Amino acid sequence: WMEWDREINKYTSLIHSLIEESQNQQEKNEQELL
Amino acid sequence: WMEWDREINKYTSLIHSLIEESQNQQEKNEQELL
Amino acid sequence: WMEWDREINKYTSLIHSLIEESQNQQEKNEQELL
Amino acid sequence: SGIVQQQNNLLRAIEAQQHLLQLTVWGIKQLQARIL
Amino acid sequence: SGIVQQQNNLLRAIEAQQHLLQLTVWGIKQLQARIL
Amino acid sequence: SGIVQQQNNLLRAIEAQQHLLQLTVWGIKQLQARIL
Repeated sequence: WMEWDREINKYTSLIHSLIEESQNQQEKNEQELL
Repeated sequence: WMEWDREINKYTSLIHSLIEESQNQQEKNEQELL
Repeated sequence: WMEWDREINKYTSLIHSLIEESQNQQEKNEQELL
Repeated sequence: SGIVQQQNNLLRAIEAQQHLLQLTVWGIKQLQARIL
Repeated sequence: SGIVQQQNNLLRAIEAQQHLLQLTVWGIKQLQARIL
Repeated sequence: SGIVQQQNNLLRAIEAQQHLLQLTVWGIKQLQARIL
């Protein structure tokens, strides 16, 4: 369970960052359509 | 747990809807390519 | 729970395959950008 | 074409992941019924 | 335009799935706390 | 270029989510064995 906890936190933080980066790229791609 | 139940329901419906919209867009994109 | 196990196994295998397919396609697409 | 194909792949992955999620929800509910 | 719209769709789906995941994690933690 | 990059982003998100899912599966299995 202690390792589980560690891993949960790690991947949760990674996903948050990936989502953030994807959001930024999405708005850049939408801008570029113009 | 009561709020948990509520949120599960809410997000499950949302995902179903997004999946549906995505499937529709996928077919439109495929037709446009043809 | 036996059916649960069966389903978990089924979808896990499927996702693995889809992920691999997607990785291959990603490589191909990057290559084509050149 | 490659891009569109990749979109299909990703959508399929998301769908499979949704099935898995639904399975985990079932399990959690079962455990909660016995545990609480 | 269609491809970009489809990226938005997929991203939104991943985000919704993330909410679901966080909810399953909460539930598992509640149950773990009681059993151990 | 932007589109392909976004695809990589999305795929990476899906992979990370899959890791999290496998973790929830592990947790449910542990709880289930402890009670049943």
